[PDB]
Amino acid sequence: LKEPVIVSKMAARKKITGNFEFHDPNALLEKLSLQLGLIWYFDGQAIYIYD
Amino acid sequence: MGNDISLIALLAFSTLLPFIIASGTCFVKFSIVFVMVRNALGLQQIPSNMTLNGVALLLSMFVMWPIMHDAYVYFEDEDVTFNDISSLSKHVDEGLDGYRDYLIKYSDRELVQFFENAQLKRQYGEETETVKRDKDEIEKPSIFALLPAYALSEIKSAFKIGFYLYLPFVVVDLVVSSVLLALGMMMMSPVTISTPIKLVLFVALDGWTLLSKGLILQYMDIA
Amino acid sequence: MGNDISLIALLAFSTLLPFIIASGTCFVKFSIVFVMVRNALGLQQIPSNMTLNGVALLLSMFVMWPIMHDAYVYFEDEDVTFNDISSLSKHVDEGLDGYRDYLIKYSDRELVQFFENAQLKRQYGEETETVKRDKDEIEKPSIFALLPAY
Amino acid sequence: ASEMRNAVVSLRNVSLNEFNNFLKRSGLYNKNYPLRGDNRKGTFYVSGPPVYVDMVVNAATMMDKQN
Amino acid sequence: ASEMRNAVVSLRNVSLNEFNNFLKRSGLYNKNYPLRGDNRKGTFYVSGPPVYVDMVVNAATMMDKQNDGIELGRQKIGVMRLNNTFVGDRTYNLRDQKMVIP
Amino acid sequence: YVDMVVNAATMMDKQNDGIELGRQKIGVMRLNNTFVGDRTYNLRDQKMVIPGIATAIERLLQGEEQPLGNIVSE
Amino acid sequence: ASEMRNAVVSLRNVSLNEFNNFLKRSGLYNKNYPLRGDNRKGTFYVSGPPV
Amino acid sequence: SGYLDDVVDNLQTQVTEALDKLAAKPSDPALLAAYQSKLSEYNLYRNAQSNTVKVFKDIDAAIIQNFR
Amino acid sequence: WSGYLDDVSAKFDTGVDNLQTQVTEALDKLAAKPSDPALLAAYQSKLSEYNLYRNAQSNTVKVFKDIDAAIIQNFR
Amino acid sequence: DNLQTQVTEALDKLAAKPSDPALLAAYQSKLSEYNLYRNAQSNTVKVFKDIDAAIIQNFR
Amino acid sequence: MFYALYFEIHHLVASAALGFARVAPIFFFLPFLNSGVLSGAPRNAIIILVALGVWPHALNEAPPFLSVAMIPLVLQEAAVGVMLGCLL
Amino acid sequence: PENAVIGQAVNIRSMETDIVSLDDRLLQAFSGSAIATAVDKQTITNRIEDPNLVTDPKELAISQEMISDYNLYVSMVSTLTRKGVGAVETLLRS
Amino acid sequence: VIGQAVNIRSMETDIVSLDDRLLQAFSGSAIATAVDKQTITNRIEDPNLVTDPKELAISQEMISDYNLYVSMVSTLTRKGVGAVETLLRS
Amino acid sequence: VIGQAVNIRSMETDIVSLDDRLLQAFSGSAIATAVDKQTITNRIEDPNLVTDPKELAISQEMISDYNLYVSMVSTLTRKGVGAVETLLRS
Amino acid sequence: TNRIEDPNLVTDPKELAISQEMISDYNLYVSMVSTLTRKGVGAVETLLRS
Ligand SMILES: CCCCCCCCCCCC[N+](C)(C)[O-]
Repeated sequence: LKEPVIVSKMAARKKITGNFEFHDPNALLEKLSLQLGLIWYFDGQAIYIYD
Repeated sequence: MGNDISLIALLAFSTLLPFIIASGTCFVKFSIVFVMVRNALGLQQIPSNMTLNGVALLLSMFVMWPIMHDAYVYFEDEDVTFNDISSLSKHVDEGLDGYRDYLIKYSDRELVQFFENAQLKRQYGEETETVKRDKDEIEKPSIFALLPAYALSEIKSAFKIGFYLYLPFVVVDLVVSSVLLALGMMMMSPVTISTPIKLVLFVALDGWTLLSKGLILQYMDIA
Repeated sequence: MGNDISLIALLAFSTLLPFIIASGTCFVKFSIVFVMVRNALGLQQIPSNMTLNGVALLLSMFVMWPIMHDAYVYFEDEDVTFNDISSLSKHVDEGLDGYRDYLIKYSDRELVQFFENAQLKRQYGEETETVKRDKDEIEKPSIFALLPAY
Repeated sequence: ASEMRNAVVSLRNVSLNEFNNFLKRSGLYNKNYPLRGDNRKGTFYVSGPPVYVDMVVNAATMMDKQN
Repeated sequence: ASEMRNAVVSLRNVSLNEFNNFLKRSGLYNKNYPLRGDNRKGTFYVSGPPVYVDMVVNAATMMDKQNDGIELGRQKIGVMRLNNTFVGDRTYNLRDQKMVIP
Repeated sequence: YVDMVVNAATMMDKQNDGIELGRQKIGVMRLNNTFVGDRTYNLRDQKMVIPGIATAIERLLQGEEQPLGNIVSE
Repeated sequence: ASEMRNAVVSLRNVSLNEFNNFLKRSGLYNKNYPLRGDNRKGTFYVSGPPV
Repeated sequence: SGYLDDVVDNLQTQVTEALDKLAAKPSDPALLAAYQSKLSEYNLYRNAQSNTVKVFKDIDAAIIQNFR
Repeated sequence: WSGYLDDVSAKFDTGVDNLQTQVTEALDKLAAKPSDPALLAAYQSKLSEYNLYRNAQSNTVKVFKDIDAAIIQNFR
Repeated sequence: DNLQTQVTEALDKLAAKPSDPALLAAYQSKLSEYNLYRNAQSNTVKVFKDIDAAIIQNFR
Repeated sequence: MFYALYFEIHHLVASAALGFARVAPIFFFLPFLNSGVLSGAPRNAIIILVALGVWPHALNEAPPFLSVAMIPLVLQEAAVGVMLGCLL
Repeated sequence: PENAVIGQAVNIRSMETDIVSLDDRLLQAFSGSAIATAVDKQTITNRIEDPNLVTDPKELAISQEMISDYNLYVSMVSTLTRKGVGAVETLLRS
Repeated sequence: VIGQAVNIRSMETDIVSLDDRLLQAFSGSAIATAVDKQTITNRIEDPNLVTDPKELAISQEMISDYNLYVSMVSTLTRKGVGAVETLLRS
Repeated sequence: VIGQAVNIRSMETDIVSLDDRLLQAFSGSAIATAVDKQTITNRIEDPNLVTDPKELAISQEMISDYNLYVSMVSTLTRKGVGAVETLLRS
Repeated sequence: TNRIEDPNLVTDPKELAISQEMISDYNLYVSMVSTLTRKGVGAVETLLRS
């Protein structure tokens, strides 16, 4: 992603497993957001992720 | 500081603190166990109660600290301000779950349920029957029911331990008498010889280390 | 005038003093041995519990009073300076090492280490203990860990 | 990363374009964490490492009073 | 290293270039921790060892209040001749009466 | 050394605050081309008064707070 | 020796040369612990035994 | 004081000085008007000091009594 | 070096720029020729203006002392 | 701090011309209102913190 | 000097207080002084009076211990009192 | 400042971790309370020695609050400490 | 505006110099020096300074502090004796 | 009058144990107290209300009622805790 | 009470100067007795309750 990422404490409780390919991160990120129930934002300096 | 009533609540709690420690905490078990060990060895004044209770209080502090710290951090959190009685009360209740869940592992289900049945408003006929789902019934019985069931079950489990501690010394006390009778010295009191044997056995067994460790292991998990 | 918190600490300490003496001082040993010997001689109430406890108390002071006096002489020292809560904590902890050393001398390393684990490990997701190299922790077992082990 | 800070600032005498220039001459300017706003107006948003955010907020708010 | 200290300072009467010269004449300047700012303005930032930072901030703040008695606003006189009219308030006499114009 | 320097400097400073350094001087300036006093003319049907330089300058400066500078046509 | 004491003193009417003469006529003056300052001015330093 | 022992001016001086100047000519309005505000500010200072000293001592007395 | 009731007096003394001297001047001129109606008419104005200046100044400082003393009384 | 600002404005306008009756009339009002405001605020602050002290003294 | 009597009363009570530490343990050991016999309001009133009857220095001059850490001192005196209680 | 608002991105708290000992958790409290009180007392004193603070209603209103907050803070620390040692004493003499 | 400064990175305490005066309850030497001065004085200077508001504000500090110091010693001795009696009975 | 609204229906709950009866009485008092304190604070700083005799006559009562109510709750709580302490000590 | 109602006594400057003393003495007498009795019972409480 070429940006620092900040994860909210409540989101950090969730767990994930498997083999992943970071080929296109923005498209992967939005899909997982929808599957896991996260919300995210980007100010231009860092990506923020919340439950 | 803060809400004037929250301040009153904090001071009331801190006033009742020693009776809670004395009635709803593992201190109840450790206090009994150490005194029973002294009686099993047959000492009337050694160690002092002031030493035994000091040790028991320290050992209990380790077990209880993590719950007090977690509840403190949970309330020292600016996250929200509350719209309504139902929102505030359910926020309060969700903070005690750590303690409620500590009491639930050790009180006994049938006695707990009997006490919960006891609180309900009386009826003229016998009360209308109910069955309730686990998220109240298993997960969330009320604390004014849990607390005495805990105290009673703890006392019981303490007596049980004391029983096992007595057995080897009883064996000693009998054997030594039978050997003195085999030597014919029928008139000598055997207490004068059995007591030091008991002490030797206890130090070679290192009973204090074992007791202090295993009692903590019943509540903590250490690796 | 002085500092209002150091006043609280002084008054509090002086209320706990007899329980500390009764549970973390050689008084524990002296008061026991005498009473045992008295029972073994087979004639209770000679000497009196008053005689025995009185002597045991007096002897304990020869051992312990120099350590307390050394600590107060450490704190009454006009040349120190501090900058932060950490720098003050360190200096106050350093003041207690004279007592800490006595407890370390007369107690078991492994029972001390067990309680040192037990204060934390209910927190811990892990089994590794090497994660701090010993030289700090071996010197700095906490006093609440040392007391019951002593 | 979890320490990032940010602030929002409003200047009553000094335009954003006036301030960026000062940062450049100072050599404090940092293209990885630029200020974000309207060069014409005087309100902006900034975020970054805490010593940087604090330095910016203090310099801008003092210089707003000097002018 | 962790003991570094940082501060922002904002003078009113003493430009940065005014203060640099004082440091140099004093023999207190240090090229590893120079002041960062606009020589023209009076606001700067400083970071470094404690003693250095404290000395800088103190000296600057004293210089500022010392120079505060300097008075800089001044009045001037302009002389202007009229070429086409009488300067003063002007009287005419009518047959029996004076009358006057501003 | 530090304590002696500090106190000596502060007290020498305070012993001078009462000293005054400003001063006033007097300039005598002859007018080469005109009468100093206010002029007045008496005529058959009129009286006319003209203020002098002193009168006009005083009337201009009266009450001024700021210093002067740049007259143009420690 | 570690009981030696120091002070700085600042006169408003009198001056150091005025005061030395007093000590002299008194027979109090001590060349081991003289007053240190500017004879013309009225401020000086003194160090010595307490009395 | 003229004295320091090694190891600005306050309202107490300014009042004594303004009283001293006034008493030379009790009927001058500039001096009277200069003295009213110094005597007022000295009255306020000297009340506020004593009231806060009193608060700090009652705090310490309450602590000692609470641990009796 | 001064408090805030001096800031409040000085707001009058710098507010009425010059009156404090203008009065003395007017008196110096009138004393020389008491029977002159233009001088008399001028002095009446200056002296009245000065009388009001002083009264308004003193009553304002009195009121601010009454506010302060009441706040300090609550420090108890 | 609006009522704190208004009174300092009024005072400057008055000090500019102490004899103007319209200015005097305005200032009288502004100063009186400010005077009541300060007292009311101080008294309620006191009441609110005397209640806390009485609570602590009740369990102490 | 106006306050001298006030200070002279405070020097008295500071001396009595430091004497109590050494006299009270004796009252604990002896069989006709212990609290099985002498109890309630008389007890302190009498102990203090005795301590003032035996303090060795003039009561009206400042106590010499104002410069010293109080706890080591109090424990020292109590230990001495326990030793005297045994010997008597 | 007044023309600026400054947040924290997300308030993670390393000091929420319990990891230190029951006694280090005590020394922190003691050291922090002692420093906070000495600083507060000094500030209150300065606000009274300085003549422009002790004579302006705006400043007096603030000093009143500082004094009351100091009082309440110290009184509560004292109370809770007494209650604490009193619990120990109640249990061990039983 | 004038002379403004602020320390941005760290909370280095500056309103006070942090010092061993944190670590004591009473400045007993400052008491012993003040108590000296108000007791060595016997027929020198003058009596009865009930009336000057500058010295009368210095007496208030001493009259309070010595009363507190004496009150504290009274409790410490009782505590000490009580601790000895507690151990000897038990 | 202008921009005004009221909540018609309160949310509701079961009350089945002394635990819930206690939390409910606590939560009921906390909120009423916070609301009252805020209301008073606003009435002290709206300048139409600080300076009008009719509005001041009301604020006086509100302050009094607040004082009395919080003093009652404090007293009865301390009496209850003291009765428990007395019985268990006995 | 009777002095306060005789209109001759209540309006003559000579007589008022007397009434003021009489009321000041009554006030001091009753405050004295009410203080010393409270000290007196406080002694009995101290000896018996203690
Ligand atoms: C008896 C307790 C009270 C007094 C304190 C005694 C401290 C111990 C001094 C022991 C000195 C022994 N010596 C002379 C061999 O070093």
